[PDB]
Formats: sequence, structure tokens, C-alpha cells
Amino acid sequence: MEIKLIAQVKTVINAPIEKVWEALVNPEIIKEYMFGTTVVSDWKEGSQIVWKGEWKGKAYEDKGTILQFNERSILQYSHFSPLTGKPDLPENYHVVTITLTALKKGVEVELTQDNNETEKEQKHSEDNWNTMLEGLKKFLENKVSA
Repeated sequence: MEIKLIAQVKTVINAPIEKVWEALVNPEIIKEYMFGTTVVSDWKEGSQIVWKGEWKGKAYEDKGTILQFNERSILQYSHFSPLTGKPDLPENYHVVTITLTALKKGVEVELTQDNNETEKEQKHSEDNWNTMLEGLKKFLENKVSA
């Protein structure tokens, strides 16, 4: 036995690293996509992060920390959702790692996620993240309307 399936996605986006990088670590922009999520962060290595929201009338809060912080290069952070209501098992969650690079034509992006129970879950995650990436591209590429 060993590590399970890992979800990975990537798309070619034409935009400056600053703005893309900013969109990744910003409680203000991250709020634009959300209806009214209050994200709080220090934006530095080892910084704790908490999200406020409401679920089925039951208020819940997530919790994680920055695994590593490399200015305009690499960003990694651990994440845990209490909505899981699963028995005490830290291995229940996974760590997300985002890789951003500035190329001559544009900037390449990649998002990876582990701990997938099955292909169905990996696909579900892959398709989900694709939606996020697609949603990000739709907003960023919005400048076309202007």
C-alpha cells in the first residue's frame, strides 16, 4: 500500500505574475469571488488562516497554515475542513501546492491535490479545481470586455 491518487491541473494564462500572484494571496480579491467570506491572513510563512461562513444554519470555520512562502515563486499551504465530521485522523486532509512561473509568452500555473479516495473523487476534484481555474481565467480574461 502507499499514497493514493493525486489530482493535478494546469492552464496557460496570459497575465502578469504580480496580479496572478496577488489573486492567490489576497483576502480582498478572494472575497470578490465569494458572496461575503471573511478571509484573514498575514501573508507570510507559518501564518495561520481562518475562513468564516454559514452552513445549514450552523456556523463553521476552517483552519490551516502556510507550509512555505516564496515571494513570486512558490506557495504551499495545509488545509483542513471540519465539515468532514470524520474521526480524529489528520491524514483525512491534504496539502495544496501552487507553482507559478513567468514565461516569455505568459505565465504557466499548476495546482496539485493529494489524498483522493478514488478516481471518481480525483476526477471530482480535478473537475472542481478546473472550475476554479476556469472561473479565475473568466474573471482575469474579463479585461477583454473593456
